[PDB]
Amino acid sequence: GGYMMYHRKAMGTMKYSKWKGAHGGISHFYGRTPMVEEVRPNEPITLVDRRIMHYVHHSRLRHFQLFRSYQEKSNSTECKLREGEMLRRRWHRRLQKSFIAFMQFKTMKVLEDQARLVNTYGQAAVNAALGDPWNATDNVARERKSAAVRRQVRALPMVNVVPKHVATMKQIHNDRFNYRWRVN
Amino acid sequence: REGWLFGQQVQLHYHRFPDEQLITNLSRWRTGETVGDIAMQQFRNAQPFDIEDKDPQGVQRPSPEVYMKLNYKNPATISRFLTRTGHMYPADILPLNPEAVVKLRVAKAQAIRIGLYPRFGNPFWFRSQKFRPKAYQENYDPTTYSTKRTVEHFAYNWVQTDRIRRYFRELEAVHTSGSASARGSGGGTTAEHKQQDQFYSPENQPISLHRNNISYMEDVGRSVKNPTVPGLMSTKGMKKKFHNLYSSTSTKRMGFSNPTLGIKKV
Amino acid sequence: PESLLSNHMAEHPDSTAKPHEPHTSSSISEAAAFEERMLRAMVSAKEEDLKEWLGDDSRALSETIDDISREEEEREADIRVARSMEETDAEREVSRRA
Amino acid sequence: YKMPKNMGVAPRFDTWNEKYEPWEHMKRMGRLVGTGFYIPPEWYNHFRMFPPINHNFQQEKTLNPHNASEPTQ
Amino acid sequence: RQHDSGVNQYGLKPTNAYDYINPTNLINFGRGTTFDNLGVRRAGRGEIDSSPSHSGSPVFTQAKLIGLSGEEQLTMCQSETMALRLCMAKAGKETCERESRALDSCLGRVGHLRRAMSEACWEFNDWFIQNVSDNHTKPFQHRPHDWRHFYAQEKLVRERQQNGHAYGRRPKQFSFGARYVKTDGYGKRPRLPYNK
Amino acid sequence: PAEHNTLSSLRDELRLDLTAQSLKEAWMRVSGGVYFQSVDEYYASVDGL
Amino acid sequence: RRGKPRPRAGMFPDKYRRVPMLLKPQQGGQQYFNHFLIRSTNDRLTQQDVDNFISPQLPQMDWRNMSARSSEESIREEMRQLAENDVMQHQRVFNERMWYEKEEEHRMKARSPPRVLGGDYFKTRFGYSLVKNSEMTQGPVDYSQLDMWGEMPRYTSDMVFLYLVSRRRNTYAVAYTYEGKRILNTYTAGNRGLKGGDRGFRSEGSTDNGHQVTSMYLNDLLPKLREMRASEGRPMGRGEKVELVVRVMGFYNGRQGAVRAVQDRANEFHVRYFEDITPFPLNGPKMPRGVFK
Amino acid sequence: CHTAMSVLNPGDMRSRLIYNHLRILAESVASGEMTQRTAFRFFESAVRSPAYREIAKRQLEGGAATRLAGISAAADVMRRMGLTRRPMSSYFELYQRIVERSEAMTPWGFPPLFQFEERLSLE
Amino acid sequence: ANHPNRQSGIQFLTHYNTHQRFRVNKDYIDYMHWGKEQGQARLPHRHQRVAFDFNDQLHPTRIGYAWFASQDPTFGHHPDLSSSFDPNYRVFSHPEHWNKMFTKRRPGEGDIDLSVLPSRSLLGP
RNA sequence: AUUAAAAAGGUAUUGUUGCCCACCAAUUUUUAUAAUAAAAAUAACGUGCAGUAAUUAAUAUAUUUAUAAAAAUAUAUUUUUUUUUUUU
RNA sequence: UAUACAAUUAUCAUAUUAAAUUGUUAAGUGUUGAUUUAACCAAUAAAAAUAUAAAUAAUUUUUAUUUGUUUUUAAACACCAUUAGGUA
Ligand SMILES: [Mg+2]
Ligand SMILES: [Mg+2]
Ligand SMILES: [Mg+2]
Ligand SMILES: [Mg+2]
Ligand SMILES: [Mg+2]
Ligand SMILES: [Mg+2]
Ligand SMILES: [Mg+2]
Ligand SMILES: [Mg+2]
Ligand SMILES: [Mg+2]
Ligand SMILES: [Mg+2]
Ligand SMILES: [Mg+2]
Ligand SMILES: [Mg+2]
Ligand SMILES: [Mg+2]
Ligand SMILES: [Mg+2]
Repeated sequence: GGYMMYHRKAMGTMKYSKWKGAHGGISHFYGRTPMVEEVRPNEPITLVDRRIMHYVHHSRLRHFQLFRSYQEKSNSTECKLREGEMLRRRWHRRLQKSFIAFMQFKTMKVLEDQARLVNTYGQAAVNAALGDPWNATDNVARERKSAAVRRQVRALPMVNVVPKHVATMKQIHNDRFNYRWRVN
Repeated sequence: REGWLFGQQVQLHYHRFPDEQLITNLSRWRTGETVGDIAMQQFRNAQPFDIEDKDPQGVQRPSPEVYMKLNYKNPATISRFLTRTGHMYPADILPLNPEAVVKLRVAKAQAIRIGLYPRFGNPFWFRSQKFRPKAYQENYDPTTYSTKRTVEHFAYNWVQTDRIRRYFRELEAVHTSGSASARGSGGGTTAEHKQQDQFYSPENQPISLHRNNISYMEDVGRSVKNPTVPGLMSTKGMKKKFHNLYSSTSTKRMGFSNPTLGIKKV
Repeated sequence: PESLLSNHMAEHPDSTAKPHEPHTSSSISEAAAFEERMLRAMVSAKEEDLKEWLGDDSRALSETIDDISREEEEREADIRVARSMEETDAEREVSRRA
Repeated sequence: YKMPKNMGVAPRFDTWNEKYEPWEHMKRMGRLVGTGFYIPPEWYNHFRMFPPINHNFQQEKTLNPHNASEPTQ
Repeated sequence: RQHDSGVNQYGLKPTNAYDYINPTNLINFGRGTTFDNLGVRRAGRGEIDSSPSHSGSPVFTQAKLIGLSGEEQLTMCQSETMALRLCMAKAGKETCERESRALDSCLGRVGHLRRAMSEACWEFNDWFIQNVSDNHTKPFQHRPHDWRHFYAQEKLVRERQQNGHAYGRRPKQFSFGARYVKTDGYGKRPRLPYNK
Repeated sequence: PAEHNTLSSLRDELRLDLTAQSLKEAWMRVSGGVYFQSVDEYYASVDGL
Repeated sequence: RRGKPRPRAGMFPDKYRRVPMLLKPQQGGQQYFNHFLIRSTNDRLTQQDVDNFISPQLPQMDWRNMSARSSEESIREEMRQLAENDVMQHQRVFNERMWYEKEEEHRMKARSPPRVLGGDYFKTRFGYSLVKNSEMTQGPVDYSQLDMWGEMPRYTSDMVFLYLVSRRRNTYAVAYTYEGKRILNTYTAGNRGLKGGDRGFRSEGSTDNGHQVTSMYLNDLLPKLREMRASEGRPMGRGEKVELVVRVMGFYNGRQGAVRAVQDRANEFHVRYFEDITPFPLNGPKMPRGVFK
Repeated sequence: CHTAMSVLNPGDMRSRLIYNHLRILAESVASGEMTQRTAFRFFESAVRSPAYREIAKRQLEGGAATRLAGISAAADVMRRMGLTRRPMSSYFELYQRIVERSEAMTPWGFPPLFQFEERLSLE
Repeated sequence: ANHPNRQSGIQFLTHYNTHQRFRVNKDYIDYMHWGKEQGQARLPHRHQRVAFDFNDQLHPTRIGYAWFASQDPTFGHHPDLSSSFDPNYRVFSHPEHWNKMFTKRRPGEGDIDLSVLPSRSLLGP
């Protein structure tokens, strides 16, 4: 029978089944395409893919799509799950702020420590320890140091991990990325 | 009793009173250690950042001009408020003045049915990045819910301290040992030190203190990788058993055994 | 117009059309325009810096990415599953009667 | 039905202050000493003539954060 | 005196009438319990019932905060390891130990960095216990039923719009394409419940 | 803090006055990296002076 | 011991616990210590033979320079100097990053009366108050920041569209001519064997299956492509790549591996555009009912 | 320590009035005649001077006085009362306990429940 | 009262037409976003209070300094004279103004009346 | 030369070898007698295993189904256990 | 046998000052086939997005009006039965 595109049985391969829509070039997906990336010359498409997937996963879009596209759930269970999600979020936010309000204190104590180092060894000395080019006679030394800093600052492409999808038996959640039990 | 922000039972601060740096450091102060002291100056009255959302739900976002273009005919300005898929952000992620939300969902609707915006996807996604506050990991915004960035800067500054410490331990080391190139037999040596300390010991010049040393080094050339022919016993055809392998006794005192460990899948 | 020419040509090749260029107008001299050229090339330079470094050669990068994906695959395979995933229906029914 | 662990020993968050407030001890001790059968402790011998401040009220009884309750703090 | 006012000789000192009928509550709060451990309901650390609480739900994610041992965990050195990996993959004729030296330097520092972060985090656990945590004494805020009153306020509104009638009522879900499959004269969109 | 040069380097010219700061930067230039916690530590290093 | 596993080595008390620390290892050879000491000492003297700030400064003789500092010119100068440094510094200790930015800007800059409008004038201009605060660039605005199709794919009559669809228990790949004609059939994780009567369903839609399938498909895809091109007279004899658009569906494990099997073909296939078409359900017909709801 | 460091603006602590308040309350915390909480709330609620806040606007900006008078008085009281067998110990301990707390995050604020004796306590 | 929708309590000290706060059909309160400055979310807002504390300020008299000429020349703006003070001021409450009940609570959804918050659009001016 | 700690439910009450649920016989007693009346006491026999987050979580309404607890579906819901993107 | 509810906050069935109601959009063919499922069996598969303001407060609507059951499958999903169909 007619299935939607995100349906389980959507694109079937069988003797009866035949795919629907213009399937190439200007296609069935014409204005329905969620992402587009022009591949930068000499860039493997694996970085492209892992960037896309990290994006979708961190913003909880792949969560949503997996969730809704597998089973039906009544508007009550959907509400319960979404608002539960959002309230757990709220709680953990109010935890993060506490942690952060402490870590800014820690960072302060560190900077203070740095001040005490300053008036033990004198300011200029401390600056020397931190990579100040006081030994730079001419610009060529400067350009060596700054060439070093350039070769550091240039960012090698980050390969960001995407948690695998866990296929369980009757699939209570197809959002399952871990083996922990969940409240449905 | 609860503070509003994270529910703290106190009001946050670092210092309060005018005297505390003095009184804490008092012996140093009479001594006169504290004269050029920049630690008792810089941080003396230093207080915590304001970590607060002045807009918990932004009535500020967007600034006024933007509203003009939140209509159906500005695909770009629609796009700066969506995800890269075109969906809206949940309220507690990207908060918007309710006017903007109305105008925006209406806009995307209209634009879609007129063919001026795609049913999925954000066509302006890259162009719009200027308008979003992309936050560099190198700057620090005192207000973030990012717990990573905070600890990153903590790391950074602490390591900036460690650098100093290491610089000045290797310096004084270099001068204690370089004094020997300055004075060979000049002085600093006791007769009793000649008795006790001139013998080999673990602090002086031990042989090696650890198992698996390197003995018998030679210049011989590398061999061909995998010179060894596979054994006659097939490791491939054997199946690995973990849980039931040995016999165990359960320390479970009372109650039914947890159904998630065993008796569940997978 | 130049943004659309690729797809127009790809859909109906037989169709003949020209890339349409706006009528040009110059502010000041060719000097201020050459300075506009320096500005656009400089912005393309800060953006050429910021965009991606991508090392040097492609295949040498792809090898690394695929390697670390593999290592993550086999550090994953060592995680404990849940009891329910692991056991058959046999022992489920056994524990049920029990 | 799961509940936060220590709810058994949970303090009364409105009234747990009352017990400790200076006026209460002033009154109680006041009618204890009045009996003639109790030797007054010395703090009473003192605050007898310097009774504590009137209008300092807790935030528990008055639910106002903006009320500046104490002349001191 | 020699110890706490909330704890007498035989256990927690029983103030409310619940303690006198149920005096198991005085001497046993769990399997992390000791006798000095009464009245301090949280037990030691690394110990059973040592976890601090935030608005009643316990804090079991601490390491995940400072980014030690988490999936989202903070990584110190990336550029190095990538650089070195690139070196290994490119060619075998030239071998660069320069990269491996920059990297092993990086690691050598990383160790002390991590011990520092851990120490600072334990100080955070201490501070959080002193000045924030309620010690599991307040009602959970983190699940929707705890907020029932909030939702009630919304149901009430949709009722007063309906002439103060249908509480908890919602529009009948129609069909995937109810609007275009129905003939003139039948409702093509879901109405307010009172409007039925 | 006031009148405190925050960016000062060792190739900066020596300040004229005697302050813990000026003297410590000076000493860094003269002795190299020799630094002692207190005066009796210096008298320790010179041994009998 | 008995029907139970042996303890790990670290669970036994130390094997040498009864041997004193001076015995492990023995420091023998003490006889030689003194010898080498003398030796080294001797060598030091040898190394001198190869090879081989307390300038009294009187404070009275400086006086001329001090008198130079009593002049109000030099004090005007120290005033200007100290008033320029008195603005609040945000710098604190020396920073590498900011130094680098500073000097990079110095390299970039080395490579490099009319009546004041009063408050009343800006009282009368409503526009100006809105220009000062506006986000909108004033001047000629770049057109590439307007047009809809600026950031979007640009196709060609010769392009091949590769479909990688990752499903939950399955993965498959297909390829299509730009004009929509199907090239090769759909190679599927269950079509290639690789699926049934086997290890389990858990691993059926896994990464490595997607890889097996895609890498099996491309292998069979090249020759048929060269035949379909030989039919219209496009030889593509040598030194050519197929310009490919990879369209990926599904957010399932089998996706990762799939694209990897494209990336190792980079010497044959050239990917211009990577765009994923993944259906999103705003709402629609009911999905099949699961267990709980 | 609490009376010294935990109270913004406890008047001028050298004056014989407030000084006597503190003295009496101290002798009442020793010898167990009062709870610590009760004696603290007694101290901060004690009678000082009419229009107290508005005289406080003529000295303090944010209402935080200087802490020297507090510590000198608090040591004085322990000396004049016979609190310790050896005289110095009073001053030393009162000083030391403050110096250690100086390093703590939000050092001079306290949660009201844990600040003093209550049913549930800290370890 | 443990019944939901009865949580707002019995307050007499409000200005509404019932002493039972939870039968009042005018202002429905918001338990999640309210009560930063007022303490509990039940209690009346700073500007609507009909009962006043000892050490707390009472309402500002609205103006809508010239008239202090006889006073201390330095005396600044009197703390109780305000330019904008509205005893009738609608505070944004989600369950009233943004009501997500008839929806699945997805990001854009819920019905909104804009008559509450003053328009920050540039369209008006 | 391949390690463990910290969050959790009980209709039981020395506590799962714990309790309980309906039909299926006798009898007792009131009545507003619907396949075979209804309701209440009740300690047999025989089915099972419905419930105590309890072997596909429960609860309420709705509709269907039926040896018996009950089960299927449509909605609301926690007297069910939680897992937490402030524009990437 | 007679011999003193509450009226400041009490969850199952006696509602009541309220602004709604109406919108014609989307989606579909290339070709030789193991899709879905823990597992069975029937067997073309794609899809249906836009509205605020405004309506005045109370005093005789209680036989009135009102609280998710709905024509059209020659349109599907979904659900129920099991290849015959029901329902949607
Ligand atoms: Mg059919
Ligand atoms: Mg339960
Ligand atoms: Mg318990
Ligand atoms: Mg416990
Ligand atoms: Mg009868
Ligand atoms: Mg009967
Ligand atoms: Mg059962
Ligand atoms: Mg059941
Ligand atoms: Mg059950
Ligand atoms: Mg039920
Ligand atoms: Mg049955
Ligand atoms: Mg039922
Ligand atoms: Mg059910
Ligand atoms: Mg009734």
